[PDB]
Amino acid sequence: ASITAITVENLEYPAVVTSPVTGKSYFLGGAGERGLTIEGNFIKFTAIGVYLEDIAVASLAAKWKGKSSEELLETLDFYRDIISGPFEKLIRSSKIRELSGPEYSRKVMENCVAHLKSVGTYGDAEAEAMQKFAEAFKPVNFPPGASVFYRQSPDGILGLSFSPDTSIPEKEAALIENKAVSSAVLETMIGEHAVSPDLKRCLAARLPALLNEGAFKIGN
Repeated sequence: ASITAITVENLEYPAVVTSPVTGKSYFLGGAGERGLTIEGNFIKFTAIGVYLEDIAVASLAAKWKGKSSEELLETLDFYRDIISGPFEKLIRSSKIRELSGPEYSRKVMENCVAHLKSVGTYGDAEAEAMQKFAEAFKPVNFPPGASVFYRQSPDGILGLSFSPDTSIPEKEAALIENKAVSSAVLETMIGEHAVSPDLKRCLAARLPALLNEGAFKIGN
């Protein structure tokens, strides 16, 4: 029934959004902050948020209704269903400190290639996809408040969009047509080998109450 908005360093993630690209509607699964530990201070650089298409609740209901937040958090199978579920996911990275495209994209692409190799799915096609991934970021710069949108289609496509603020762009900058790569980004965020668990905790905390309703519709 009730999802709440999350604000990370004055960057707000509304509880619900609708894509001008797909016309689909998503609910906020979780949000957190990323950065680097440099010297004796942790410096925030980006805010990160994960949205799940509204139909995801009905999809996850069968296996995960009734389970507590504590149990979901310790269950890899649950996050695999989220990562690879038959619904669209939308990931928004908003900058707290200014970063060029190559600057921000470096660590993400490294984590992706690291995982793709890890699971034996990094051939020529996947390499080209990550090259195309890189190219899309190169002509971009992200002042504070600027955002990147990863649209993970369940049909094996990753759409990349860039925005000067937190609004969803009307058009996408690039389409990376590769199944393995399409889910790679989200895997590095909530997958088994994801370092920061803040988003997993957000998902574990927020989904059970929703799954109890068996379904989610925008504005009901």
